[PDB]
Formats: sequence, structure tokens, C-alpha cells
Amino acid sequence: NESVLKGVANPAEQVLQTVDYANTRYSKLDQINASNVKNLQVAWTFSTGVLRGHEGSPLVVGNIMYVHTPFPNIVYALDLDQGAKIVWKYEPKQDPSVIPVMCCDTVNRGLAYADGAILLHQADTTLVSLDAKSGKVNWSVKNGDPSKGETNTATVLPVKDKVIVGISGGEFGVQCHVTAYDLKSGKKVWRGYSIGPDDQLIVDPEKTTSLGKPIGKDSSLKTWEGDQWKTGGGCTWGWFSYDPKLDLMYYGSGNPSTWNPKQRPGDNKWSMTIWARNPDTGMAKWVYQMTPHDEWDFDGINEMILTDQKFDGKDRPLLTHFDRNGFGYTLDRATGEVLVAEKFDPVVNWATKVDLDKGSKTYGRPLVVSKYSTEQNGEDVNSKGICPAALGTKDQQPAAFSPKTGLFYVPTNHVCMDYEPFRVTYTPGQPYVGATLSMYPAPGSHGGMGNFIAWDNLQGKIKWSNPEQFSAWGGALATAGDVVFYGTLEGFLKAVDSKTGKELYKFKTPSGIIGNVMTYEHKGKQHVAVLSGVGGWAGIGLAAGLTDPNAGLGAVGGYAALSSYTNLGGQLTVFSLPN
Ligand SMILES: [La+3]
Repeated sequence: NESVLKGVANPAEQVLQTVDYANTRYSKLDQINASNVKNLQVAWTFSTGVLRGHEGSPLVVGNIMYVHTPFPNIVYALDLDQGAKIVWKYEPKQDPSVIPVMCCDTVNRGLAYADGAILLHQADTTLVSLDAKSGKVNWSVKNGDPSKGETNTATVLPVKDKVIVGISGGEFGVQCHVTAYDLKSGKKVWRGYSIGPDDQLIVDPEKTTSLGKPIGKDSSLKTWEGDQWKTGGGCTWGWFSYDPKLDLMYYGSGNPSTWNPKQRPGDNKWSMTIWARNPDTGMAKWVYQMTPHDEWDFDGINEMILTDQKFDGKDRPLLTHFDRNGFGYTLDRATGEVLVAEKFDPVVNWATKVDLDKGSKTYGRPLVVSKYSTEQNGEDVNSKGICPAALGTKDQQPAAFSPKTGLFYVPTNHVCMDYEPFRVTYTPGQPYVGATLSMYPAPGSHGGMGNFIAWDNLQGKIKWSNPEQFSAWGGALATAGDVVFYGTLEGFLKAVDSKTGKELYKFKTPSGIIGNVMTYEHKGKQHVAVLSGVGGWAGIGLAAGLTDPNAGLGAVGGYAALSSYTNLGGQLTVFSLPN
């Protein structure tokens, strides 16, 4: 919306979960700089009344802060003039059946503001637009049916007069889509599936290119055996970016449903693909599959940070992506030409590299290593030693970009995985996994499960990296004060230097941070705030109370020591300078 573009241009507000349309997560405020964030103190706190996983980050537009929760996805409107008093509250009624039909915690990844309306995508696949000053329902539409195993954990994307939302359910045999609804009306405009025939992919067979060449007719179904594409996966629970100068919406599709690969023959397109669609029509100008025929649930849902950089001496519209598979992709966001595809974790071993010799015949395909390939070892056989784990080198936690240092501050994971798949029959509403997993820290390092690194995407190199005991599940935020903020799973809110990376601030929030750092300015004073409350898929053992080491799809036993540092939470901590 133009409202959204109006809000981005004002740095004192946060109208998008991704800070800006480009998902740079870059703040122009420089009051809290690299030489005074040592002197940061807590401004005020606020609790949500909700436990389990608090992902995302609160909105502020003007003098009202909008806070979201996990299930049942309550929204609080806090009047900053009234001392964070709750102006209005919207607690929606949703059925508790929806929670066992969520793979990956009750998490919700936040709100969006557009044209005097707050838009919330509930866990039961319900897109609601609330009045920004009232909290009254303008309209409400159900995007999917959790009956069939379809939930939502992601946020919305408001573009012009439309709102494009995603759907989750990769672990439940859902064939998925990215759907746009009218801002004022709530009426469905178009729906572009990740999988299926060309008419609901919204693809042009002769004009939409992948790796420069047109994808042709029946691009999806040529890689699927029979009607397994209807149970085909490829869902959309990540962040979406948008370029107004190119009129293109960018997202990534998730896993090809089942975790057993020989039961799932073919390239399984278009799962695990960078998508670039039109906002009004929904049909894609270009696309690119990063992980053809996924064997490890390396969901390509992660944010695509849109940059304008100089590549090879020529200024080029760029798109940078940190996939779970372990490769930091740099792409032309206009053509789709894959420029850089290097590893941002040196212990990743499932592929030697991504083949980028333009005439290599394996062009654009990662060279899968035979020893770390779950299908080549076969069903009912344990694939030991795969790095990264199924949660990937980096999961939902969004990376930040600073246009002044030109680097990408990405919070990563340092865990690996034992993998053993097996055949499972699909049943609607039930899990469609087919794998027993067990995770552990990376074997040849400092024993920690995470790293906060800076990334040069124009050459594919790690400039510096800060190790962390547990993973770095908190979203990063870079600001013009040459500081980068991020939250750890022991409850720490850390601020480091933009170039050097040395820790400058460290504060213990009440629970582990899986949310993203935001900042705002109220009455001329800059405040930065972060949501606490551990969960997601790194805290699934604490969120669901799981005790078995193999439960939680392998992550419950891997993060066993996490309960020595934190419990469940649901608090928002706001920071500022003393002035
Ligand atoms: La998945």
C-alpha cells in the first residue's frame, strides 16, 4: 500500500515485520549508536498473557504499539502516550484442534499495517483486518482448512490495493499457494500455487524463465509421479519482499511434503524455489529451484533481502537469500540469474557446491554428495552426519542488511542431524513426514549450536562470526548507529558492532528470544524492543513439553540443555538510553 510506503519513509515507525519492503531490516535511526548502546537500559516491559513461542515483532505506527501473540493470536494495542496502556484487545476464537495440526509450534510471525487497518493472519488460516484505532473487524476470510492439515505461522504482505498471504503445512501433505486478497474488501483476487498445473501456478510457459531459459509447459507435473503433487508440499510460511520499481513479489516455497524421497520421485518442482510474481496478477516473471528433489526438509522459505549493489562493477538489482540448505544465494531480482551461491557455514556437507558454470549441464543444481543423501542411502537406513540439520543453517530468523557496511548480518544455526526415512501413507489431517531424526551441535567446532556471522554476498564469504552456545533463532536488526541487534535462546539481547562484531551490549530478557528486534522513535527518543518467549522449532521441547529425544522431529533432544537457562515466556522488553 501507499500507506505502507508512507510508513517506511518515516523511520520513527514500523509498519512491516520486515522493516521495509526489501526485507533489509535496516533502521535509519542513529540515536542508539555504537558508542552509547553500552548505556542502554530497559524503558518498560509488557507481558502478553500467552506462553509458547513468541516470533515476529510488534508494530508501532505513531503513538500506538501493536503487539501480537502466538495461539490464540491475541492482538494488544498499547498507547505509548498512556504509558503502554492497552487501548484495545482482539482475542479471536479458534479451535484447539489447530495446535496438534501445527508441525512447528504455535508461533505467529506478526502483523502488518495498511491504510488504517491492522492485518493479522491467524493460526487457523484466517486472514483478519482489524481497525487500527478501534480493533473492530473490517472483514475476515479463511484462507485454508486446518481440517486438511493447513495452518499459518507467517505474516501478510500488503501491496497497493491487495494483501498477499501464505499458507503452511509442508509436513502435512498440503499442496500450497500464495493468495492475494483485496485490502478494503477481503475478496480473493488471485491464488498462485507452488505446485500443480500451470493455471493455478499462474505461470507463462513461454515467457517465465528459470535460470534464464523458459520453463516450458507442465513445469511442475513433469517432476511429479502421478497425483502426488496434490499432496506435494511446497508451502509459504516465510517472509515476502516487494520491489515497487520492478512490480515483483518475492517469496520461497517450502518442502515437497513427505520426508521420504524415493516415495517422492522426481525433481518435485516447484518446491524449494525462489519465486518472483506480479502482485496484481500473481503470475511469476522468473523462478529458480535451489534444492531439486529435497531429501532433508531444507525449506526455501527464508527471506529474500532486496538490495541495490554493485556486482562486478555494474549496479544491479539484487536479491540475497540464506537458505536452510546452507548456501547464501545472490540473485538478480529482475532476471533471476543466480550470481553467487556459496556456503555460509563451512561444516555443511550435503553438497560440494552449487554448479554455476553456465554450460555445465548440472547448471543451477547443487552437486549432492552421495554419503549425505538420504535417498541414495535408501529408506529405513540412517543417514548419519548430515550438516546442516532439518532446521537448516538458518530457519525463520530473518537476516539484516546495512547499506553502509554492505554486509548481511544473519543469525545462523550450528547443528547437524541423523536422518532415517521410511514409507508412510498419506491421510488427510494427519502428519506426512516419514523420517526419524536426532540433532546435535556441529561436531568439529566450539560445541555451540549457533553463530552470528556477517556475509559478503558479492563474493560468498564470511567476514566475521561470533559463536553462540545455542542457536541464533532471534531476528537481526541493523541500524544507522553501526549496531546490529539480535536475541539468543538463553534470553540475551545482544548488540554488536556493525563492522568489527565485538559485543557492545548484553541484557537478560525473561525468556529465550525467537522474535525479531525492532526499533522506533516516540517523542523524539529512540527505543528498541524485542519479544521474548522461547519456542518455534528450537524450543519445541519446552513449548510442547516433549521429553523424548527423538520427538519434536529431532530438535527436542538436541536442545536438551536449553531448559537450564530459560522457561516458557510471553513478555515484551522495551529499551532506551537514559538521556
Ligand atoms: La517443512
